[PDB]
Amino acid sequence: RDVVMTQTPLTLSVSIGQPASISCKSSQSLLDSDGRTYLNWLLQRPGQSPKRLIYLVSKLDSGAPDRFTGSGSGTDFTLKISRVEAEDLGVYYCWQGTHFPQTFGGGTKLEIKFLKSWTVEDLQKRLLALDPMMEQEIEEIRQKYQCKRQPILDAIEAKGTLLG
Amino acid sequence: MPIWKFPD
Amino acid sequence: GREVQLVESGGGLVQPGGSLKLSCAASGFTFSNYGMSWVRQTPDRRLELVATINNNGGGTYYPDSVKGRFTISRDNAKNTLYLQMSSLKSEDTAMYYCTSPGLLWDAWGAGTTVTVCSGSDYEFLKSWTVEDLQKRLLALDPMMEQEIEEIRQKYQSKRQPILDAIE
Repeated sequence: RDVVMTQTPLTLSVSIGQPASISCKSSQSLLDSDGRTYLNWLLQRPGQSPKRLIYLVSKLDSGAPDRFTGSGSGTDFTLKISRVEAEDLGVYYCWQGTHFPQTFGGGTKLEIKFLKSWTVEDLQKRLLALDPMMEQEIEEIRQKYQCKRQPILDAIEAKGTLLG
Repeated sequence: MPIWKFPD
Repeated sequence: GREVQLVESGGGLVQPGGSLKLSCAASGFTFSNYGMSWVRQTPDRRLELVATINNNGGGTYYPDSVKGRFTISRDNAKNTLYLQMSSLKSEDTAMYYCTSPGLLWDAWGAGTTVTVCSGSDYEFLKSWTVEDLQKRLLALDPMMEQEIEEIRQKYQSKRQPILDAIE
Protein backbone atom coordinates (compact mmCIF):
# COMPACT_ATOMS: atom_id res chain seq x y z
CA ARG A 1 0.00 0.00 0.00
CA ASP A 2 1.33 3.41 -1.02
CA VAL A 3 2.62 5.67 1.74
CA VAL A 4 0.49 8.82 2.08
CA MET A 5 2.20 12.04 3.19
CA THR A 6 -0.26 14.39 4.92
CA GLN A 7 1.30 17.87 4.94
CA THR A 8 -0.07 20.79 6.97
CA PRO A 9 -0.84 23.61 6.76
CA LEU A 10 -2.10 23.97 3.19
CA THR A 11 -1.55 27.75 3.29
CA LEU A 12 0.44 29.80 5.81
CA SER A 13 0.36 33.60 5.58
CA VAL A 14 3.21 35.27 7.48
CA SER A 15 4.84 38.65 7.93
CA ILE A 16 8.53 38.96 7.08
CA GLY A 17 10.69 38.14 10.09
CA GLN A 18 8.08 35.98 11.80
CA PRO A 19 8.86 32.29 12.40
CA ALA A 20 7.12 29.50 10.54
CA SER A 21 6.56 25.78 11.05
CA ILE A 22 5.46 23.14 8.53
CA SER A 23 4.42 19.59 9.45
CA CYS A 24 4.48 16.38 7.40
CA LYS A 25 2.99 13.16 8.78
CA SER A 26 3.49 9.78 7.09
CA SER A 27 0.94 6.97 7.16
CA GLN A 28 3.90 4.59 7.65
CA SER A 29 7.21 4.67 9.48
CA LEU A 30 9.94 6.11 7.25
CA LEU A 31 12.78 4.19 8.92
CA ASP A 32 14.73 2.06 6.44
CA SER A 33 16.34 -1.29 7.19
CA ASP A 34 19.76 0.34 6.79
CA GLY A 35 19.10 2.67 9.75
CA ARG A 36 18.50 5.85 7.73
CA THR A 37 15.28 7.82 7.29
CA TYR A 38 14.95 9.22 3.76
CA LEU A 39 12.84 12.36 4.17
CA ASN A 40 13.49 15.48 2.10
CA TRP A 41 12.09 19.01 2.23
CA LEU A 42 11.82 21.05 -0.97
CA LEU A 43 10.90 24.65 -1.74
CA GLN A 44 9.52 25.71 -5.13
CA ARG A 45 9.94 29.45 -5.47
CA PRO A 46 7.54 30.98 -8.03
CA GLY A 47 8.69 30.37 -11.59
CA GLN A 48 11.44 28.04 -10.36
CA SER A 49 12.10 24.33 -10.26
CA PRO A 50 11.81 22.61 -6.87
CA LYS A 51 14.88 23.14 -4.70
CA ARG A 52 16.04 20.79 -1.95
CA LEU A 53 16.48 22.37 1.48
CA ILE A 54 16.83 19.29 3.72
CA TYR A 55 17.71 15.64 3.20
CA LEU A 56 17.86 12.78 5.70
CA VAL A 57 15.38 14.53 8.03
CA SER A 58 17.86 17.07 9.40
CA LYS A 59 20.82 17.62 7.03
CA LEU A 60 20.81 21.15 5.60
CA ASP A 61 21.44 21.35 1.86
CA SER A 62 24.65 23.25 1.10
CA GLY A 63 22.65 25.56 -1.19
CA ALA A 64 20.01 26.43 1.45
CA PRO A 65 20.29 29.18 4.09
CA ASP A 66 20.88 28.46 7.77
CA ARG A 67 17.32 29.55 8.66
CA PHE A 68 15.78 26.11 8.03
CA THR A 69 15.84 23.29 10.59
CA GLY A 70 14.54 19.79 9.84
CA SER A 71 13.50 17.39 12.58
CA GLY A 72 11.21 14.48 13.37
CA SER A 73 11.17 10.70 13.47
CA GLY A 74 9.11 7.74 12.31
CA THR A 75 5.84 9.22 11.07
CA ASP A 76 5.94 12.85 12.28
CA PHE A 77 8.30 15.36 10.64
CA THR A 78 8.62 19.13 10.91
CA LEU A 79 10.29 21.97 9.02
CA LYS A 80 10.85 25.24 10.89
CA ILE A 81 11.89 28.62 9.48
CA SER A 82 13.58 30.74 12.14
CA ARG A 83 12.60 33.97 10.36
CA VAL A 84 10.71 34.17 7.07
CA GLU A 85 12.41 36.38 4.47
CA ALA A 86 11.57 37.18 0.86
CA GLU A 87 13.72 34.28 -0.36
CA ASP A 88 11.64 31.72 1.56
CA LEU A 89 8.24 32.38 -0.03
CA GLY A 90 6.84 29.67 -2.28
CA VAL A 91 5.42 26.15 -1.98
CA TYR A 92 7.14 23.65 0.31
CA TYR A 93 6.93 19.89 -0.20
CA CYS A 94 7.98 16.95 1.93
CA TRP A 95 9.28 13.93 0.01
CA GLN A 96 9.81 10.44 1.43
CA GLY A 97 12.27 8.11 -0.29
CA THR A 98 12.15 5.10 2.05
CA HIS A 99 9.23 3.31 0.36
CA PHE A 100 8.25 2.92 -3.30
CA PRO A 101 6.36 4.81 -4.58
CA GLN A 102 8.38 7.69 -3.13
CA THR A 103 5.47 10.07 -2.56
CA PHE A 104 5.22 13.81 -1.92
CA GLY A 105 3.29 15.85 0.57
CA GLY A 106 0.45 17.98 -0.73
CA GLY A 107 2.43 21.22 -0.51
CA THR A 108 2.39 24.23 1.82
CA LYS A 109 2.06 27.73 0.36
CA LEU A 110 4.01 30.33 2.36
CA GLU A 111 2.83 33.81 1.37
CA ILE A 112 2.88 37.40 2.61
CA LYS A 113 0.11 38.86 4.75
CA PHE A 114 3.91 46.37 1.99
CA LEU A 115 6.80 46.71 -0.49
CA LYS A 116 7.85 49.84 1.45
CA SER A 117 9.54 47.60 4.05
CA TRP A 118 11.59 45.70 1.44
CA THR A 119 15.27 46.22 0.71
CA VAL A 120 16.39 47.16 -2.79
CA GLU A 121 18.01 43.75 -3.30
CA ASP A 122 14.85 41.89 -2.29
CA LEU A 123 12.76 44.06 -4.62
CA GLN A 124 15.21 43.34 -7.45
CA LYS A 125 15.09 39.57 -6.85
CA ARG A 126 11.28 39.70 -6.86
CA LEU A 127 11.46 41.58 -10.16
CA LEU A 128 13.93 39.10 -11.66
CA ALA A 129 11.79 36.07 -10.77
CA LEU A 130 8.93 37.37 -12.95
CA ASP A 131 10.86 36.71 -16.18
CA PRO A 132 10.84 32.87 -16.00
CA MET A 133 7.16 32.92 -14.98
CA MET A 134 6.22 34.93 -18.07
CA GLU A 135 8.07 32.77 -20.60
CA GLN A 136 6.57 29.58 -19.15
CA GLU A 137 3.03 30.92 -19.57
CA ILE A 138 3.94 31.85 -23.15
CA GLU A 139 5.28 28.36 -23.89
CA GLU A 140 2.08 26.75 -22.61
CA ILE A 141 0.03 28.97 -24.93
CA ARG A 142 2.23 28.09 -27.91
CA GLN A 143 1.75 24.38 -27.18
CA LYS A 144 -1.99 24.96 -26.73
CA TYR A 145 -2.34 26.46 -30.21
CA GLN A 146 -0.10 23.76 -31.66
CA CYS A 147 -2.87 21.37 -30.56
CA LYS A 148 -5.62 23.48 -32.15
CA ARG A 149 -3.80 23.76 -35.49
CA GLN A 150 -2.99 20.04 -35.89
CA PRO A 151 -6.39 18.77 -37.17
CA ILE A 152 -6.65 21.66 -39.63
CA LEU A 153 -3.07 21.22 -40.84
CA ASP A 154 -3.61 17.49 -41.40
CA ALA A 155 -6.86 18.11 -43.29
CA ILE A 156 -5.05 20.54 -45.62
CA GLU A 157 -2.16 18.15 -46.31
CA ALA A 158 -4.64 15.34 -47.02
CA LYS A 159 -6.00 17.43 -49.93
CA GLY A 160 -2.66 17.50 -51.76
CA THR A 161 -2.29 15.83 -55.13
CA LEU A 162 1.43 14.94 -55.05
CA LEU A 163 2.74 11.48 -54.22
CA GLY A 164 5.15 12.67 -51.51
CA MET B 1 26.84 7.36 2.76
CA PRO B 2 23.63 7.37 0.71
CA ILE B 3 21.32 10.36 1.06
CA TRP B 4 18.53 8.87 -1.07
CA LYS B 5 17.20 5.52 -2.29
CA PHE B 6 16.90 3.93 -5.74
CA PRO B 7 15.48 0.58 -6.89
CA ASP B 8 17.48 -2.57 -6.20
CA GLY C 1 30.19 25.85 -5.78
CA ARG C 2 30.59 23.27 -8.52
CA GLU C 3 28.27 23.52 -11.52
CA VAL C 4 25.94 20.56 -12.03
CA GLN C 5 23.17 20.82 -14.60
CA LEU C 6 20.24 18.86 -16.00
CA VAL C 7 18.40 19.94 -19.16
CA GLU C 8 15.11 18.37 -20.23
CA SER C 9 13.95 18.35 -23.84
CA GLY C 10 11.43 16.64 -26.09
CA GLY C 11 8.31 18.12 -24.51
CA GLY C 12 5.47 19.34 -26.66
CA LEU C 13 2.09 18.42 -28.06
CA VAL C 14 0.91 14.82 -28.36
CA GLN C 15 -2.42 13.18 -29.14
CA PRO C 16 -4.28 10.96 -26.66
CA GLY C 17 -3.07 7.42 -27.18
CA GLY C 18 0.11 8.78 -28.78
CA SER C 19 3.73 8.50 -27.74
CA LEU C 20 6.46 10.93 -26.69
CA LYS C 21 10.12 10.58 -25.72
CA LEU C 22 11.77 12.93 -23.23
CA SER C 23 15.52 13.37 -22.78
CA CYS C 24 17.56 14.85 -19.93
CA ALA C 25 21.20 15.76 -20.61
CA ALA C 26 23.45 15.78 -17.54
CA SER C 27 26.65 17.79 -17.18
CA GLY C 28 29.11 18.77 -14.46
CA PHE C 29 29.20 15.44 -12.60
CA THR C 30 29.81 11.74 -13.21
CA PHE C 31 26.36 10.75 -14.48
CA SER C 32 26.98 7.00 -14.10
CA ASN C 33 27.44 7.33 -10.32
CA TYR C 34 23.85 8.32 -9.50
CA GLY C 35 20.31 7.16 -9.86
CA MET C 36 17.90 9.48 -11.63
CA SER C 37 14.19 10.24 -11.43
CA TRP C 38 11.47 11.92 -13.46
CA VAL C 39 9.13 14.08 -11.35
CA ARG C 40 6.08 15.69 -12.95
CA GLN C 41 3.97 18.62 -11.74
CA THR C 42 0.32 18.65 -12.80
CA PRO C 43 -1.73 21.84 -13.35
CA ASP C 44 -3.02 21.48 -9.77
CA ARG C 45 0.62 22.08 -8.66
CA ARG C 46 0.97 18.56 -7.23
CA LEU C 47 4.29 16.75 -7.56
CA GLU C 48 4.48 13.06 -8.46
CA LEU C 49 7.36 10.75 -9.27
CA VAL C 50 6.60 8.85 -12.48
CA ALA C 51 9.84 6.89 -12.98
CA THR C 52 13.13 6.21 -11.22
CA ILE C 53 16.23 4.21 -12.12
CA ASN C 54 19.40 3.20 -10.31
CA ASN C 55 22.88 4.17 -11.44
CA ASN C 56 23.61 1.17 -13.69
CA GLY C 57 20.12 1.04 -15.23
CA GLY C 58 19.13 -2.48 -14.17
CA GLY C 59 16.65 -1.40 -11.51
CA THR C 60 13.60 0.71 -12.32
CA TYR C 61 10.34 1.59 -10.58
CA TYR C 62 7.04 3.10 -11.71
CA PRO C 63 3.95 3.97 -9.64
CA ASP C 64 0.65 2.29 -10.43
CA SER C 65 -0.86 5.48 -11.88
CA VAL C 66 1.78 5.26 -14.61
CA LYS C 67 3.13 1.67 -14.54
CA GLY C 68 3.10 -0.08 -17.91
CA ARG C 69 2.89 3.15 -19.93
CA PHE C 70 6.23 4.87 -19.26
CA THR C 71 9.71 3.37 -19.60
CA ILE C 72 12.77 4.98 -18.03
CA SER C 73 16.22 4.23 -19.42
CA ARG C 74 19.69 5.76 -19.44
CA ASP C 75 22.82 5.87 -21.59
CA ASN C 76 25.74 6.49 -19.23
CA ALA C 77 28.25 6.97 -22.06
CA LYS C 78 26.00 9.72 -23.47
CA ASN C 79 25.29 11.30 -20.05
CA THR C 80 21.60 11.19 -20.91
CA LEU C 81 18.42 10.01 -19.18
CA TYR C 82 15.31 9.04 -21.14
CA LEU C 83 11.57 8.77 -20.49
CA GLN C 84 9.54 7.00 -23.19
CA MET C 85 5.83 7.76 -22.74
CA SER C 86 3.16 5.80 -24.61
CA SER C 87 -0.64 5.55 -24.63
CA LEU C 88 -0.83 9.07 -23.26
CA LYS C 89 -3.93 10.43 -21.54
CA SER C 90 -5.06 13.88 -20.43
CA GLU C 91 -3.81 13.15 -16.90
CA ASP C 92 -0.24 13.24 -18.27
CA THR C 93 -0.41 16.93 -19.24
CA ALA C 94 2.20 18.39 -16.89
CA MET C 95 5.70 19.81 -16.49
CA TYR C 96 8.32 17.04 -16.43
CA TYR C 97 11.38 17.53 -14.23
CA CYS C 98 14.64 15.59 -14.27
CA THR C 99 16.37 15.23 -10.90
CA SER C 100 19.02 13.19 -9.07
CA PRO C 101 18.35 13.32 -5.31
CA GLY C 102 21.51 11.31 -4.59
CA LEU C 103 23.65 14.33 -5.48
CA LEU C 104 24.81 16.49 -2.58
CA TRP C 105 24.58 19.46 -4.94
CA ASP C 106 20.94 20.32 -5.67
CA ALA C 107 20.23 18.97 -9.16
CA TRP C 108 16.95 19.74 -10.92
CA GLY C 109 16.33 20.73 -14.50
CA ALA C 110 14.16 23.62 -15.59
CA GLY C 111 11.61 21.08 -16.84
CA THR C 112 9.92 20.43 -20.17
CA THR C 113 6.21 20.97 -20.77
CA VAL C 114 3.99 18.20 -22.17
CA THR C 115 0.53 19.08 -23.52
CA VAL C 116 -1.90 16.29 -24.41
CA CYS C 117 -4.35 17.55 -27.05
CA SER C 118 -8.13 17.10 -26.89
CA GLY C 119 -8.47 14.03 -29.07
CA SER C 120 -11.88 15.34 -30.15
CA ASP C 121 -13.46 14.34 -33.46
CA TYR C 122 -12.55 16.46 -36.49
CA GLU C 123 -13.89 14.23 -39.27
CA PHE C 124 -16.19 17.03 -40.49
CA LEU C 125 -13.08 18.88 -41.72
CA LYS C 126 -12.57 16.44 -44.60
CA SER C 127 -15.46 17.85 -46.68
CA TRP C 128 -14.16 21.43 -46.32
CA THR C 129 -12.38 23.20 -49.13
CA VAL C 130 -8.72 24.06 -48.58
CA GLU C 131 -9.59 27.77 -48.59
CA ASP C 132 -12.15 27.31 -45.81
CA LEU C 133 -9.67 25.22 -43.80
CA GLN C 134 -6.99 27.90 -44.23
CA LYS C 135 -9.45 30.57 -43.10
CA ARG C 136 -10.15 28.49 -39.98
CA LEU C 137 -6.42 27.93 -39.47
CA LEU C 138 -5.66 31.65 -39.82
CA ALA C 139 -8.37 32.61 -37.32
CA LEU C 140 -6.30 31.00 -34.55
CA ASP C 141 -3.56 33.61 -35.02
CA PRO C 142 -5.55 36.59 -33.60
CA MET C 143 -6.70 34.33 -30.76
CA MET C 144 -3.14 33.35 -29.81
CA GLU C 145 -2.04 36.97 -30.29
CA GLN C 146 -4.59 38.09 -27.70
CA GLU C 147 -3.43 35.39 -25.27
CA ILE C 148 0.23 36.42 -25.56
CA GLU C 149 -0.75 40.09 -25.23
CA GLU C 150 -2.66 39.14 -22.08
CA ILE C 151 0.49 37.52 -20.66
CA ARG C 152 2.70 40.56 -21.26
CA GLN C 153 0.06 42.92 -19.87
CA LYS C 154 -0.23 40.64 -16.83
CA TYR C 155 3.48 40.93 -16.04
CA GLN C 156 3.72 44.61 -16.95
CA SER C 157 1.13 45.13 -14.20
CA LYS C 158 3.07 42.98 -11.72
CA ARG C 159 6.34 44.77 -12.46
CA GLN C 160 5.03 48.31 -11.90
CA PRO C 161 4.72 48.34 -8.06
CA ILE C 162 8.13 46.72 -7.63
CA LEU C 163 9.73 49.14 -10.09
CA ASP C 164 8.25 52.15 -8.29
CA ALA C 165 9.47 50.83 -4.93
CA ILE C 166 13.05 50.54 -6.22
CA GLU C 167 13.20 54.26 -7.07
